[PDB]
Amino acid sequence: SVYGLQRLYIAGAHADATSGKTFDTFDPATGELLARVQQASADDVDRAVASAREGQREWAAMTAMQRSRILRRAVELLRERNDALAELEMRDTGKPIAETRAVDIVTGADVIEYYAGLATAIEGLQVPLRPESFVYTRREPLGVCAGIGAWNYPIQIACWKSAPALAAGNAMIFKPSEVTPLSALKLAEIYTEAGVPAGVFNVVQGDGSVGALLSAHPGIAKVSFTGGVETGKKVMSLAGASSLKEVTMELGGKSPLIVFDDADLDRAADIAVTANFFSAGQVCTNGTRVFVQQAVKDAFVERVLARVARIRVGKPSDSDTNFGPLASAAQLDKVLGYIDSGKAEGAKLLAGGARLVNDHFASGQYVAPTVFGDCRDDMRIVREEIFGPVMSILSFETEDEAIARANATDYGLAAGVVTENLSRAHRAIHRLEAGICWINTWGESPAEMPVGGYKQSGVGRENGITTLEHYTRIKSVQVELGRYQPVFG
Amino acid sequence: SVYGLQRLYIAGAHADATSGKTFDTFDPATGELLARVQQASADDVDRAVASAREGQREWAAMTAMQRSRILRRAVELLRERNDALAELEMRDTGKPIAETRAVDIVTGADVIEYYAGLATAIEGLQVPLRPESFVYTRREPLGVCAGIGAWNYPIQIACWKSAPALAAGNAMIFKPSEVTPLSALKLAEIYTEAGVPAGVFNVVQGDGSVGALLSAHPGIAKVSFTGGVETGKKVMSLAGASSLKEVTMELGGKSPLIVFDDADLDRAADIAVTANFFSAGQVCTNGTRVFVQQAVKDAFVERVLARVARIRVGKPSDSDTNFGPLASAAQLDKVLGYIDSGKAEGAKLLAGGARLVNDHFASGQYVAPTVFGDCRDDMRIVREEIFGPVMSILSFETEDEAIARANATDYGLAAGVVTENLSRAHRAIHRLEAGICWINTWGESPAEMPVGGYKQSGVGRENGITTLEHYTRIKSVQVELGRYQPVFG
Amino acid sequence: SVYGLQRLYIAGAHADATSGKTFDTFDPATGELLARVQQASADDVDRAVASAREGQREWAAMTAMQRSRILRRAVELLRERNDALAELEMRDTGKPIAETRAVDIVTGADVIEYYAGLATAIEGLQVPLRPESFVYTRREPLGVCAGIGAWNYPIQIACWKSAPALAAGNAMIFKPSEVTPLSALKLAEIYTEAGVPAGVFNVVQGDGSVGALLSAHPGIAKVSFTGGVETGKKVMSLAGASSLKEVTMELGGKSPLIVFDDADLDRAADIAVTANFFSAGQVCTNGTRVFVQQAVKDAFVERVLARVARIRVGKPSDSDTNFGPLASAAQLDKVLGYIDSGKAEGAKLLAGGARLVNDHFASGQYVAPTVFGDCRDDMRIVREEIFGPVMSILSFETEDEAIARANATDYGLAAGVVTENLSRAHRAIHRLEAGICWINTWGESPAEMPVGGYKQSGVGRENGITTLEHYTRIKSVQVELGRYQPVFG
Amino acid sequence: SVYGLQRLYIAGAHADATSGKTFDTFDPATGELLARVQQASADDVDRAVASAREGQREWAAMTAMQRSRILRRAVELLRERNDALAELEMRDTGKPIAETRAVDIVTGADVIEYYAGLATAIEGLQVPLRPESFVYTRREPLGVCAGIGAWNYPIQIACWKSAPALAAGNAMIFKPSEVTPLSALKLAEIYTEAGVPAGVFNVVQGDGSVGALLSAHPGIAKVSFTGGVETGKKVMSLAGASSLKEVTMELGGKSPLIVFDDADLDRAADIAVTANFFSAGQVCTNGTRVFVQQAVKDAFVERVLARVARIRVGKPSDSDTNFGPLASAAQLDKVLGYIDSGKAEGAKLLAGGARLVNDHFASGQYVAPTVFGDCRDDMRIVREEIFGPVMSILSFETEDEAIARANATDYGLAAGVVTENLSRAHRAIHRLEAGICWINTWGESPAEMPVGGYKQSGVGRENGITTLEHYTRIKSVQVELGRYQPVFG
Ligand code: NA
Ligand code: NA
Ligand code: NA
Ligand code: NA
Repeated sequence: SVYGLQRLYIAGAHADATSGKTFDTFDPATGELLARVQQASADDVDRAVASAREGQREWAAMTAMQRSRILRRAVELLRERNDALAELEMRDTGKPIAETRAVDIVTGADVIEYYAGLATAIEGLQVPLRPESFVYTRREPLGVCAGIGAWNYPIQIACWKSAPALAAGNAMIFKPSEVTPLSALKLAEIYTEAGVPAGVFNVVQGDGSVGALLSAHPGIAKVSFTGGVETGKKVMSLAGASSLKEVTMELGGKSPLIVFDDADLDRAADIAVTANFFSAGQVCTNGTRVFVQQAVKDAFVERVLARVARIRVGKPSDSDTNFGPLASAAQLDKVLGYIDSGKAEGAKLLAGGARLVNDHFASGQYVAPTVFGDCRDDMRIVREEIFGPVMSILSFETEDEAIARANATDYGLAAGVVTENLSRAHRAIHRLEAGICWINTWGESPAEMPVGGYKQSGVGRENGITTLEHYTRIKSVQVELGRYQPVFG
Repeated sequence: SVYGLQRLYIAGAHADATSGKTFDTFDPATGELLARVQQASADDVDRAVASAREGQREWAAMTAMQRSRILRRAVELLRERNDALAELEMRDTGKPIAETRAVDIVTGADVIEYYAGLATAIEGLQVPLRPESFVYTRREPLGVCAGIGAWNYPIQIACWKSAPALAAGNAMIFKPSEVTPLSALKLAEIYTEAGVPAGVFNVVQGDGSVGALLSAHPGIAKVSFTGGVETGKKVMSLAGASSLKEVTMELGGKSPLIVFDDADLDRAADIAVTANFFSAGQVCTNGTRVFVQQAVKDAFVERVLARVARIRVGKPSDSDTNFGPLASAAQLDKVLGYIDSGKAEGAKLLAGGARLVNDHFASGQYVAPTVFGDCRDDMRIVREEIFGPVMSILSFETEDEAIARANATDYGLAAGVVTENLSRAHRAIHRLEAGICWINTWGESPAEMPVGGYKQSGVGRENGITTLEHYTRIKSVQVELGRYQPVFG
Repeated sequence: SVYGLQRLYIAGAHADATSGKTFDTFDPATGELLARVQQASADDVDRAVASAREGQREWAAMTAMQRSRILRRAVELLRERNDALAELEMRDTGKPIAETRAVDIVTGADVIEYYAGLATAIEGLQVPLRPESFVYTRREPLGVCAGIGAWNYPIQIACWKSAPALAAGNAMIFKPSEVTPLSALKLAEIYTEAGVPAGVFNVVQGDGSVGALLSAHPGIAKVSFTGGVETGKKVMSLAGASSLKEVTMELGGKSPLIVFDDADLDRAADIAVTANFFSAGQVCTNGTRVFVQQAVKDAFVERVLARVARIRVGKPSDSDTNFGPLASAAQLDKVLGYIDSGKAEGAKLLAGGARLVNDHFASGQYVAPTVFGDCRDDMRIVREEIFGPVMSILSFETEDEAIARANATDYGLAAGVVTENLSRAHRAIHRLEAGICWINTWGESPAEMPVGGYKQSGVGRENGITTLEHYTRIKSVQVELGRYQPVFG
Repeated sequence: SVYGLQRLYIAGAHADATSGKTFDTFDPATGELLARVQQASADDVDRAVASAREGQREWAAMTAMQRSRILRRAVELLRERNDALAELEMRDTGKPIAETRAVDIVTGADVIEYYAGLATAIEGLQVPLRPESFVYTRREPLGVCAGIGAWNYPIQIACWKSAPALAAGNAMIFKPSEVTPLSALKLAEIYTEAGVPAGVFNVVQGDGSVGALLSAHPGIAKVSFTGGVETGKKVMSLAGASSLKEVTMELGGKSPLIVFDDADLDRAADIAVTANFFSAGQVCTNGTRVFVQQAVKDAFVERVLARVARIRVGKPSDSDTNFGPLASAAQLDKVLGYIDSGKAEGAKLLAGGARLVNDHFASGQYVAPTVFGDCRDDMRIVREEIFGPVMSILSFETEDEAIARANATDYGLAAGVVTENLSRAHRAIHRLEAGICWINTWGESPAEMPVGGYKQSGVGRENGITTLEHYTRIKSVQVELGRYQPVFG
């Protein structure tokens, strides 16, 4: 294989699993075997929890500034190793090197950097009740937290979940997607090199059954999961039924992008293209229902198709590429099935729509950037998250209509509008039922900005100050300075 | 029956159920039939949700100060009707009238009053990213929330769950315990009289199957449950598996009270007695493992037994009573079984230990205030929440020992210490794994103080500013004022 | 006189001064003597401070909710007495009854109501340093605060200064403007009737020399002053030189209103008219430099002049009036001098410009709503706050030009823009150097919104949560639980 | 001289003054001339302001994380250069090298480090008013701030004032004490080397007349001063009278240390010694009134005198020294005058009391660690800040007495108690009128802990999150999305 035998990371070192099982990860651009990975057993998860409990104690006994400095050093190492990590991530995911070099590690490190600086600002409250009694709260570490990653942003998700957990004094056991197991181990090495105590970031490997081992474990105080809605429901159910864990869920969406008749149409078309085809369409927040007001529909669609024809589909290892293969053959089968469904249900195929099989593309999982026009709300491609490069374009007449149809979904992750008008921009966004809202842009996710889903697109949030607060638990302390007045007298 | 036929409260009025089923509520002091209550059907819950969705829209369209004033009026009505509500609550629960007159409605109204004044202070954030772009958040209502009450504090729990929900602009569908269905309807009437729109506080009735209808309903954004750990696990699992609802769980405990050798022993004994026998021992936060340092053990136990002998066991309708019956025969059977278990496992019976059956007591569910000495950590009465008036007293030698044994539990609701020493008071409390901690007192739960469980004693919190914040969901809005830089160029 | 002999309010009652001096207040619409008012002596201010210190102790010893309820009752009394107070305020100020009935008491009570509900939410922090030591803060009352009011909003300013002071547990000694001494006494009566302890709101009377007695007094912890810039500088200097008091200053302005070429011009003209002639032009935040982009200048000026001709100038006691006299003859002389200055320096007189002297107007201090066109940045009427009904209209070519000229002032109180464009609205406001900024509106001052000046227009803020916080002082408490390590060993 | 000709630091380089004036700084241990320093003229201050305005614009245009990284680099350079800076600071101040090596730069860098990490967490608010209108605030830089340092902690004060100013996007012009002008220039060099733009930290030099130039300058938005009460009053008066600047004042104190009869007396004596003789008694927060309860008075005084006799008085360049000379001959004359006053007014001289003149001590400004017993509240040494190594010990009988006498002062900087009792520790501290309160310790000033004075000991605060917030000014923005309803219709 390219990268050899891979295993677990427990107690500050790589470690053999005890399952007797392995799984393979491939390069989806070529079919090359990247690595054979040992799968964690139930005993291994138990050992990862004992290791995390030990490391968490040492980590939490440090001052907040000592934790800050160690996380700041981890940032330095991620910045130094950006290009090496970006190549590994490109191989494992199939995403273009132009993306992994500029986004995945950069923004992963950005969030660790943000929380490293905030580690000193976790404060409880104090409030008097009367001269003789007052309350103060402590914001204590939860303890051992579990993170379960997705394959579309492997190391970035590892960074985003581990950063607030560690900055708040927790340990984290992280399980990457079995589709993309490699880069999370490099993050574990970097945390150790930066000075993170043994066990504070452990990595276990395997499929959803290993995820279930984490979600069910009685020694884990909180589980944070990123993935599909239906898997997230099983994770949350098990996390609650097993031991009443706290939970964060970052799930899929069918996010609406509303292009109004007073939108900058060049800006709108750029936005729609970014919102549908970045990372080969494999982004939870993608604006995959593109609502366009009738009077600008033709002019907008023309601009969209012109930009789509300029997408550079190619080998993800080529820095000129800005669109590569999907992450797996299962992904490809699903996306092509949706394209078949769209065609059969009468949507108009305006661009793409087929697997690329010429020359080197045959050895990979390549689906062309695809655009459907004249879509209807009752179509499968409009109702369901595809998680691939398929834009559905829908005409509308009025603002109330667009808002009603945008909201008529059980998803609620993101939403966005394009309009030059002050009143319309804010009033439309205020009525959209989504946790992540963009005006005249799309896709940026600053470390300061809490992100998460309404409805079935998630529970809780990531990033922002609030997420650091939610990696602590509140202890309320009432101090009685006066005489205790007997109740039974 | 005493109080007649009772039913549902939907859309601003009492309303018939459509199940064809009823259930009875009794006075546990006398066995008198209090009421026959119609049980909500699945259709009724659907109707309660449609009604709540309609009312929530009108409620949220008001200004925060308009909501504040209406909730302040509800407070006035609760204060005026304190004694009538207290009698009803005494009849339904069996708790002494001296408690329901002074605590249940008073502190229920206290929390509504607190949140009414804070309804105007729910603020998002704003943060710039660069001159051309900034983020602001909205804290929007969740929508329709569900509350599921327990029978030990029926109207107080209805107040504590509905107050932050309504103050944040939500509607709530509330289901009281089938053991104590009556007082929640009076709160619904008061909210309507105060000006709360139809559907903003609906009441449905029935057993845990009606609770499951709420927990599973796709139109409900959040479920808040108070009850036993094992039921809470089923609620949270269903709330997550059905539609990824937000959840709050306030569950049971086995909370430790640590009496140190430098405790004020009079104060410690008063505290231990309050912490074990208020509300006939039916309080989730009760300090039911009483750890006492060896050098003061004998002097402390003597003081405890002297106070226990002065408890006034009697009819709860008599204002001289400060200890009445348990809430049900099922409660009595369970508690007596635990007393049997304690005796068989070798704990020493120091007080009580038997059902009272003389004179009027035979018609009720009365168990004497019970104290066990010389207890061991491996005993059932020490390991498991009894939810009845049974104190377990445990000797210890050292501070580290007491803290280790106090923490060696899967419960984590409350904890407390009694000591005159500054350093010891805070350092011991900081090491105890509980969300609710008391120093030289017990049991007070100010509206300012967030309360909830560590470990399997809960998820999330009630009361405090934080709980108002957690009845909103965060919408992040990024405003791009500059040119959108194309990603696909 | 109309309202008779008036005096001081100290220790919960009206009280004679000991200066041997009085001053008269008149109705500026008629010249009628309203009242003869006893002026406080230095001994009286000393007595007001001793009285406030005593009342503050009782007030602060109450719970926050007890203070909340008493302030909520004060709100009820202000709402009930709205019309009686509005007539008194109209007589004393000359402002139209249509304003005092709808604005002055309503919004004064609004801010007391807001802070009454927030009185329970004043919280310190807690932060650990290490296992053996932690910090908590207390937010303690400042003690005795001084408020010095202006004559344009007498009772509203009394409400806005006293509300956060009292809600935070302080006492306040308030001195109204000698021009408008009457309504502050009614507020003192209402606070007493609502349950505020004696001395918690005292009223002293007189000119700026009595204000200086307050600013210099060593027993006063904070002074809050609203008035002109040059007086504010003397107040702040004396407040600091005497005893290092905390200070709030709400001073005058020359606030710019920028009407862009893509403004709704009807909206812009309505805004400009409100921003210049409400309260007969006597508002610190008025938009008295009206910048209009050249391409819409003529159309905008036409709309402005049409609205100005529809202003109903009349007796302020007539509810049909929406523009009455200025507050004093000194005001009139000053404003007419500015009109003379504008004419002499070459500004074009487009409306008004003269004293009204026909019929009843001769007995009052009436100056017509005045508009100058073709103004220049170097004109006196453009550079200096007039505090009267004089709009200066200035043409501009570019957005950078308007922003540069709007900012080229030592004032910095308010600013505003009118534009339909999303990007322009926010980017222009972000560059304007003012504390109070309005987009597509003007003049609303919600209780939630902190208001105050940049540059020489003020220090500190009023309203918003932040102002409640700034009526407390921070006490930091470090608790050492471990052994103190000797420094000298 | 030892360190040569020194001058100003403006626009990223050392720069000649234009006053034609210099002043000398000496080593107070030897009388050696350390440097001849050019004094800034009025033109130089004007130039420093123009330079700061230019640098502030570039600094504020960076992202918060870009500012964070540059300040983090400044921290690295301060840590690397700790020993070189410590020697310079020892030479200039006379404080022991054991102090400057371990405290001055360490804790100065600590606060820069703290604020560097928090630079990303400065957030405004957002609050809706109604569906059609909402408010958001911006926390904008003040602009150009002035810092005026004291000679007892020259570089630490430069760090503590410049850190929150720069982290919030301001520039600062700093003037060190003319007694200790050297180390502030090294900080300016370090900021430049770390990447701080030219003009963002400028240094001007001279006596109080140069301080007055800063306090009066119309281009400076805020002045922060640390020094004596009487100078602080003049600074605040001029800062307000000139242009209504915001102000922070950290002034002197006469802080009480209360040793109760249940204090750990070893701990109390260590604390009292630290609280009186660190930095040769030249600390604003020193506990210079030591109240001791009568029953432990003799035992406590014995312990104090035993520790005082073990103080190592010596050359500050010797690392074995922990007590050196005072900072100047003016300091020495003043302190000796107070010792004379204490003796004449009848206080009992228990230790020290004289200038050391043997051997090398004759060439320095050495006063022995001095202790007075049997002091009275009416003595000059008890009433007035000495700012030298003179402890006044006062007996008391009751807790109320100690608290009353501790509070009977116009100072209010710090206070502290020593007691093993939980109730007494908190209840006594809650009643003491001081901003900085210590329980069973003294002198630690964590970056998290806001510090400042009550009464005439200061205005505003330093350190803590609150101080970062107070280096911004609030801009409130109301966005009207609906139709503007005409007021004049
Ligand atoms: Na792979
Ligand atoms: Na019942
Ligand atoms: Na008047
Ligand atoms: Na010197």
